[PDB]
Amino acid sequence: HHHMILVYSTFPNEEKALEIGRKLLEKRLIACFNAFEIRSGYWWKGEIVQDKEWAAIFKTTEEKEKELYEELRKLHPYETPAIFTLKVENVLTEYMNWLRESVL
Amino acid sequence: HHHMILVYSTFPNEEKALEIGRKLLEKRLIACFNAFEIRSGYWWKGEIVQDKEWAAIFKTTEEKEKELYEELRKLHPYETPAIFTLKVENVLTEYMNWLRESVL
Amino acid sequence: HHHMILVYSTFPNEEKALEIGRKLLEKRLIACFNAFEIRSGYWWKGEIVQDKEWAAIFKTTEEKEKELYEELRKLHPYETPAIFTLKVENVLTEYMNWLRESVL
Repeated sequence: HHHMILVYSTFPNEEKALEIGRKLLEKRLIACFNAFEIRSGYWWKGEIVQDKEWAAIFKTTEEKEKELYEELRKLHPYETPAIFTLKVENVLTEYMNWLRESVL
Repeated sequence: HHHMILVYSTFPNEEKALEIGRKLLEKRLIACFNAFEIRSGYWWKGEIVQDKEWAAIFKTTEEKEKELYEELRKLHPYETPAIFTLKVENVLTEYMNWLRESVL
Repeated sequence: HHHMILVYSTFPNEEKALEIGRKLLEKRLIACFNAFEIRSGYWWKGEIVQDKEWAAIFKTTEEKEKELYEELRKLHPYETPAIFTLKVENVLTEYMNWLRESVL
């Protein structure tokens, strides 16, 4: 009975990404984050902009999804941040056990 | 009623990845891209090769999926590019609203 | 009839990530890997730690999933590695054909 989720967001810089990751570990809402640098593009005020951001995947259980969204929402510098959940199909047994323990 | 998708592809270099991202924003087929550098490996002509590429995730709505595949297909330098769609489970409400508006 | 999967893991460094990718191509258990550098955070022995790792996505068919997990399990330096599978929804036809051929 795997119950893992993967939530993705982006952040304006490395420091903010890692700061939020750490706060989310402190609040036991995720078991792990993986962050990396990205280049981004989107419309902003009628122009296509290029930006430099940090992305993060947050690994946690379904049970924590609500609390995680609401905490990321409160911590997020962006007025409308990208926060979304990918579907996980299977997970190594030992790893799922460790995930669950890490967010209890 | 979330209707977001995530499409992934890889590109031979940073410039091509960003160039295509921008063209896809211009054609309103995606709301956002996030690109990053990757190392890759695969079989090519009977050998295992290591390569250096740029990956991109393209965020858009289901409604745009067909047009997006066909546009990436036409723009893609690779004869057989990796283009595939990940399933998104949930999405922050404000963000889904902005996604939809960005591709209208 | 797409039958592609995406399996994710993390590794202590670039060399190990690429070494395992290559061994997995040699054993024909994946068609392709894409690896990239990440910063990570998790609990370890009662503290929140920051780490520097390499992530990899491994692209393959459903048919190879079992063999892939068991091979990554045997090769993985971590005692409890993150190994999990994302659900793929659609895939470019030509690309799915190449995936299948690459792991036969």
